[PDB]
Amino acid sequence: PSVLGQGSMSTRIDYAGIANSSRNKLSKFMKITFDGEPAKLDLPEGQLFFGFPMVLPKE
Amino acid sequence: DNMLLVDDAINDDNSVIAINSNTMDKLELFRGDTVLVKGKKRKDTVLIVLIDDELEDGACRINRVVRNNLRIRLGDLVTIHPCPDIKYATRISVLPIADTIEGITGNLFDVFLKPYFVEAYRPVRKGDHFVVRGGMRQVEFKVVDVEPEEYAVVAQDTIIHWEGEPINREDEENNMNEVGYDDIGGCRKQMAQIREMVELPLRHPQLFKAIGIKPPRGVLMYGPPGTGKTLMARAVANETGAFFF
Amino acid sequence: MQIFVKTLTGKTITLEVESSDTIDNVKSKIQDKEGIPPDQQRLIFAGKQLEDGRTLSDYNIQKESTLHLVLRLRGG
Amino acid sequence: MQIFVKTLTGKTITLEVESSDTIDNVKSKIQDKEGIPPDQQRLIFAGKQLEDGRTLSDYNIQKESTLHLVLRL
Amino acid sequence: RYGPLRIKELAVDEELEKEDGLIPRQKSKLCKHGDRGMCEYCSPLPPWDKEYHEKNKIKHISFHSYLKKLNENANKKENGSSYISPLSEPDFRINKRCHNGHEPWPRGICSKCQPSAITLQQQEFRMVDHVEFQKSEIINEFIQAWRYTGMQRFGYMYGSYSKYDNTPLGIKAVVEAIYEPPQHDEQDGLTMDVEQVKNEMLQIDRQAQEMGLSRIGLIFTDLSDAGAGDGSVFCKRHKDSFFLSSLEVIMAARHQTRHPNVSKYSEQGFFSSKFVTCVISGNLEGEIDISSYQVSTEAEALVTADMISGSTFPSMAYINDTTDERYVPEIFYMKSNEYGITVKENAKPAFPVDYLLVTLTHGFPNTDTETNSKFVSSTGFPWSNRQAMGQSQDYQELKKYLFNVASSGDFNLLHEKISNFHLLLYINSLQILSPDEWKLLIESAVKNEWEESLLKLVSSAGWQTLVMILQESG
Ligand SMILES: Nc1ncnc2c1ncn2[C@@H]1O[C@H](COP(=O)(O)OP(=O)(O)O)[C@@H](O)[C@H]1O
Ligand SMILES: [Zn+2]
Ligand SMILES: [Zn+2]
Repeated sequence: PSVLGQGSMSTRIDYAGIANSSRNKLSKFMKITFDGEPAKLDLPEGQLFFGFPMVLPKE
Repeated sequence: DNMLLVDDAINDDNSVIAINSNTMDKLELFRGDTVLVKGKKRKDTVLIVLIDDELEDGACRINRVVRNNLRIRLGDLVTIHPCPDIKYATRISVLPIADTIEGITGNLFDVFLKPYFVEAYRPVRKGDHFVVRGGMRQVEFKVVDVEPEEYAVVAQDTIIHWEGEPINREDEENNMNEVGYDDIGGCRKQMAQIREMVELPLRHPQLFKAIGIKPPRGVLMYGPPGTGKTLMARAVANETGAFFF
Repeated sequence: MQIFVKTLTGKTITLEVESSDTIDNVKSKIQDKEGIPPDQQRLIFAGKQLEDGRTLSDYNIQKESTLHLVLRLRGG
Repeated sequence: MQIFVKTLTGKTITLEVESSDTIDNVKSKIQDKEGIPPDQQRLIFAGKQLEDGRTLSDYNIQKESTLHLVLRL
Repeated sequence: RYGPLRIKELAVDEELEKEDGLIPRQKSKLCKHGDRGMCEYCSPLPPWDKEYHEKNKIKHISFHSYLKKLNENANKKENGSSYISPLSEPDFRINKRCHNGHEPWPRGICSKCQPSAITLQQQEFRMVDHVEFQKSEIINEFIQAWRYTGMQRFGYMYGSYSKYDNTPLGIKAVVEAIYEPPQHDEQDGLTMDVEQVKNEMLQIDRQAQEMGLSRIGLIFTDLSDAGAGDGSVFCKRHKDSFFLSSLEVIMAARHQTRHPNVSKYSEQGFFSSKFVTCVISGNLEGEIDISSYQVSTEAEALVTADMISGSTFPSMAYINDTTDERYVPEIFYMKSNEYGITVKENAKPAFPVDYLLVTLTHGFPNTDTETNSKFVSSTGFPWSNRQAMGQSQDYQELKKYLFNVASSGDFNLLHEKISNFHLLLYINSLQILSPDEWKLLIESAVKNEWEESLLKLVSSAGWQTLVMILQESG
């Protein structure tokens, strides 16, 4: 389904946008994955985010 | 003036002190008045004043228990001050002495203390000793905790918590801290040095404020081991009554 | 006589009327101060369906008395 | 006129509607404003689910009052 | 204070402090001595013995036993000190008033009021050990909310603490009922205004305290159904991935700091709130098993001075920067490498949060032992804030629920239909009843030996008026 990274509260806050900006994080004048570094994802008190792309076990 | 002479009271009550009429007039005291009596080692207690003309002027009568609590002997001097702001003890938590309760059957509190404090209004302070003579036995106790602190009057409605384990007697004796200058001899010079270097900065700070100097802080005692350095330091600290650490 | 009346929501008001006076008078007072037709006003106390055709005497209600108000339509 | 309505999301909305129009008009106002059809919405006040056949006067809804909204297809 | 501080805390802490927890041991085959006298192997085992725990599969040391360890380690009796308080909570806020000669922090700082480096290390004492649910219905209905709607949920849980024999000097939090605040739940998350939620929870907490309960944690569901025909959910939370993302840890730390545990052995008198947080995600299989966690004391004191924020990587928490009114020193998280050597790695960019957690063990009471449930309920009157679903508390619901039994009798049936949490809260909100009338209502509903109290309730005028209005209402 869409709840694997692209749903509600993942489009209100550009989580994919945050990840991509962290990737190309330079002045300089889509896919979401865990190949890189974290970028500060700050939300106000009283908001919980469960929309992180799942990872599943070792299988 | 208020340096009442110590004497052995005829009565055994733990909250009664008999004074001469002349002294009563001098200090404006009266019979039944609760006053704060201070003896030696800064020990303090609250006693009910009773007029008694047999005593010579300037002399007061206190019992053995009060003298032991104040750590003073017969013929000493005790300072008496008004104690008008003493409230009634909301709750007094007290436990007996183990040795004094050996062989006692039934509820100790009802047998001994229940008639002692009811309709008595005896002022009690923490750390004091009171003895009750019930039937054929005499039992000493300790004022472990008093609410309000540090002392208060045990009224009829005051709740007395006697629940708890017995208190061993050996603790008071074999742990004989609060040792005064009377336990140290032959080192008067060094004792005087330590006194003048410790007490005055603490007991009378205003002296150095008036003169306008910063009193010295550190002090280093040294000498052969076993000469009582620790004893001297403990004695000075206890005499000063400061927060020894 | 001083009395308390609480509506369905919880709003509380204080009214005055004679005990022997018919409760119809108090119902009319409440109506005129809130425009509530007499039928639309139902007064309850101790589970009793109070009605205009009586007074506070028969209900053993005196000063400092609290009653509840409800609309007979379908509930609150 | 001035009314308050507790929404489903858990917030309160202040709506302006005269007390001389059917509650169906209020339902139309809310549903148009937020887009949730009134065919399923139900109103609640004093534990009295307001039947659509009656207006505000019948309940004598006082000004700056408050109601609740619930959903049931 | 010349001795132990004077302050009153829960009864559980008092009774625990009374005991000693010494674990007796018998003559080992390695002893060489007579019957009396004990050498090194026959001595009683202290309650905090690390070997005993790890040998019994217990991961943390039951905080009270930690207090016993700290008291034994120091504080010699009758001499040697004047009772330096053993416990003290961490505090990382820079002292704005130090003044060796320097000015306040914004324009001056000496080496005495400079927050030294912070060394994160996994905690060893868990304040609350076993979270226990009186009846499975409590969480079954909570999950049923998501089942019907599909969106996530979140709710505080009320209950009380008690002893727990299975762990040396251990504690269990027994949860009696769950209360749901007004939240704007969604598919991937939820949102709830903090101010309004706390305003409502203040009065809900007052009423619960009147009932004898207390707020002892928050439980939320992280559930997403799989494509399987029957009920199966993906296991997103396990050793491979994160257990609790950074945001959840932050929220748990805030809540813990806002419910301090009053204790007698600290300078401030409080330490390491007892506030368990539980999460539902599903084990490796399709089950919906729950879990429990509790953020360590440092994270509790690390987030009061900001210094942490969520990160796009679920298992790592981002670190903020220095600025006026907020000084953040270097953070080292100390692990142990496979060769049994402690290693300090500087983590300014981001560090895992598994060093900011301690795990608990959920469970349910034995289904054939004594039942001391306060509430025989959780299947009936709709719960509070389920407006989104068809659930809606109102007069007609009460008429349909508790009118036939009320109008006839069946005092057993009336009692079993009157000891429901949400029903009591709703009728209290009705305000139809007087203060002492509601007090006797709760004493009849949430207590044993309830005959005369229920009889008094029914005999009262308030109940008569309530049933009358219920009858009047459709
Ligand atoms: N007036 C005194 N002068 C010296 N020693 C004394 C005196 N009175 C008692 N003592 C004894 O001398 C010893 C003093 O011990 P001390 O040297 O102070 O110990 P520490 O090694 O800790 O300094 C104790 O046994 C004490 O009882
Ligand atoms: Zn041995
Ligand atoms: Zn400084």
